[PDB]
Amino acid sequence: MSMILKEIRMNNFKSHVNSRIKFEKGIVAIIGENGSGKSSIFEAVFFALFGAGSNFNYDTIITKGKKSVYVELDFEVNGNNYKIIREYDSGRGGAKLYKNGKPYATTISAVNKAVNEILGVDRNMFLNSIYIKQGEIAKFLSLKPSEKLETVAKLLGIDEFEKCYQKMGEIVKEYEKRLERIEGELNYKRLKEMSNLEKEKEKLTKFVEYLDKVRRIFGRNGFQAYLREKYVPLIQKYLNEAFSEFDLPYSFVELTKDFEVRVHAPNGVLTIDNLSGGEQIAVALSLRLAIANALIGNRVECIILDEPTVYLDENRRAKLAEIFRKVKSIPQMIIITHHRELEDVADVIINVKKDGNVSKVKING
Amino acid sequence: GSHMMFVHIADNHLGYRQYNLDDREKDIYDSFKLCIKKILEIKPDVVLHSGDLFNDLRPPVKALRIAMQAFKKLHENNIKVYIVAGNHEMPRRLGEESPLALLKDYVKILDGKDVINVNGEEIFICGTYYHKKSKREEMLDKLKNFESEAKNYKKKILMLHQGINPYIPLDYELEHFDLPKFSYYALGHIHKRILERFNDGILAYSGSTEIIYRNEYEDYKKEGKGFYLVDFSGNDLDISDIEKIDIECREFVEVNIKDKKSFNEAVNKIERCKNKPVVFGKIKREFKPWFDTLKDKILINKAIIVDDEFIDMPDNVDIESLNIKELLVDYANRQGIDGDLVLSLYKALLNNENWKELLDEYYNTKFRG
Ligand SMILES: Nc1ncnc2c1ncn2[C@@H]1O[C@H](COP(=O)(O)OP(=O)(O)OP(O)(O)=S)[C@@H](O)[C@H]1O
Ligand SMILES: [Mg+2]
Repeated sequence: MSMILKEIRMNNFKSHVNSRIKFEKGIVAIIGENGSGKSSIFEAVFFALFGAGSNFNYDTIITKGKKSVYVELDFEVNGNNYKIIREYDSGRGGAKLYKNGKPYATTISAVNKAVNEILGVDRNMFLNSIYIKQGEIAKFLSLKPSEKLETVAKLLGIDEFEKCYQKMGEIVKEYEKRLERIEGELNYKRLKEMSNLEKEKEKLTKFVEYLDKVRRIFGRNGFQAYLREKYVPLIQKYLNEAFSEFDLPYSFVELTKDFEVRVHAPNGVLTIDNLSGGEQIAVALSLRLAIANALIGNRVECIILDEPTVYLDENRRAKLAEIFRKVKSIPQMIIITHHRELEDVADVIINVKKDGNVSKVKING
Repeated sequence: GSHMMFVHIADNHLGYRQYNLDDREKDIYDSFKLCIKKILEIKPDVVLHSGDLFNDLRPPVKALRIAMQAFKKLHENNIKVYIVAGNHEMPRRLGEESPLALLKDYVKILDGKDVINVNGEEIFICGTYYHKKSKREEMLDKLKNFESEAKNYKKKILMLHQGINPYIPLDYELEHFDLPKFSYYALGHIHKRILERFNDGILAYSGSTEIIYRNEYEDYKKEGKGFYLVDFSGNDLDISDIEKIDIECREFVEVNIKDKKSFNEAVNKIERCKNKPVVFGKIKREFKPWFDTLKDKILINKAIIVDDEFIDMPDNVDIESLNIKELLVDYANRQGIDGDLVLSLYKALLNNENWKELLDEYYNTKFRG
């Protein structure tokens, strides 16, 4: 799932009446006063791909004067090079999807079920790992521990296994009718040793057994639970490997079985409850980047973070800038702050000014 | 007759206030004021500043002052001073000026060519500011003119603030071969001292001017932080005519307090210490109250209180890239099943292949139930 955003074009999109923006890789960094137009650039990226499902309010994203809304985005995903488009004219729109030049689906519903498999995560698994909205840097840790294992089970590759589970539950269906078949033929069936169909009856039965005992190697209480466990320690490594660069007064950070965060202070353990605004955001950031590293070459995507430096003080901001720079397991991190630090460390430095209600993008470097 | 000596200095980081500590701020200003003094006491003919005089791009009034004063003297006692702006001093929204601008009649800010006369003999200087690696190319250009414009003169000096390949192995924006033949390379950005032959001439990193990261201490005792005094009298130079001036820094002390034998070795350092040191590293939990005892012989304790439970290396390198395929197989065996199969059953189930086959196969083929 190696994903990357090349450029994007948008029309009548909130404050972005009209503008195109080039996405160079590395330390991408949108910047601007309040309301300049920063998040919209990635509200739009997110529209293009997954278009607001329900017949929601389209008076939301359309520039408050206008009538239409056009967005088209360019992104290299898993090597290839795509382009999605979505629009809307008073009441009705549809979505076209080009693949190098050759379109793979051309309908609201077509391009839909197409964009899910060409990325591998639904609309919400998207906001849980690729696009981290303003306000939601800590969201993950705020989850119910089932909800946590649910979203991590997908980001790790464990979901696929649950497929293989319920697959092997259907596959044990065939080699059991087959077995019933033979049982029915062998109906009316010492110095009495076992016949050929009796020998097959047996083999076929010790087969089913083998088959199930493989189903269960795919089970929740099975290999899914080994993989997970063989995964935490590793995530932890990276968590603490980065959390430390913040110079907070704490031994290390335990990462539990069920992805709970436990902050070892000198006399006691503190939970993301006791931590402080700024402190939460640190562990939050450190964990996200942490799992990124953990699957270093298992899946190498890009990331959008919106105001990662929220609540963070003058010391911490810069520590984090130093962390981001140091970060390697992600090719495209575009970051959206209004803060000085992250600027002065940036490959790119995409500037957003807003001329009376209308926003203008002046790409830099 | 014929006598020309310059002082090469770098990375002062004025204004840095480590661990939010009023003291460490003063430490950085002090170790600089000292240098300016010593340098003022050597009235060298020229001072080469390789960059990062300040810490931020909007350094505090006081740091700005402490500099403008020191540089005032420098040029009041007729000393010529050259400086390239480092990463911390290159303005990012032009229209705003680097802090170096506040020293403009005390110093020359290099991003070009220039020649200085000492003893009628003519020497050549070029340098330029910190360039990200991004714009690393337009740089080679710069060093080309530099090379060309410089062929003409016998003695040449290069000033740059970048990091270079063999010297910082990690993050660098230029490589060894990536630069032309000069006589001395006054470099900035590496904090540990560096001095060694290169392309018929001496290359140098004056290093920082205090301990800006805890890891520079061990590196500090071996080589000592300060500046380079360079005697460019004779027609050539070796490591021999490059004298190094030293300077004392706030002391750091690594304690790893595990047992009674240790808690003491730790005492054997703190008091065995010039001034109040910064202590860092580990300290098992049961010794913490008996350390706070020394909270007055100590400047600051950035050491980690380890839980009594854990008793192993956590900073120990254990490169794990869990090979899903490997693991799955290794696992399935532990249980009793043909891993080499259940794995193949796996790739197959996903690519939506024909499983019946794989099973129908194995079934007859290898399955001896
Ligand atoms: N439907 C719309 N039609 C016209 N303008 C809009 C519309 N929706 C939002 N805007 C304007 O776009 C600006 C906000 O764009 P955003 O990307 O959300 O803000 P921002 O540049 O990230 O500013 P922040 O988040 O406070 S630092 C606001 O001034 C809104 O007034
Ligand atoms: Mg915003």
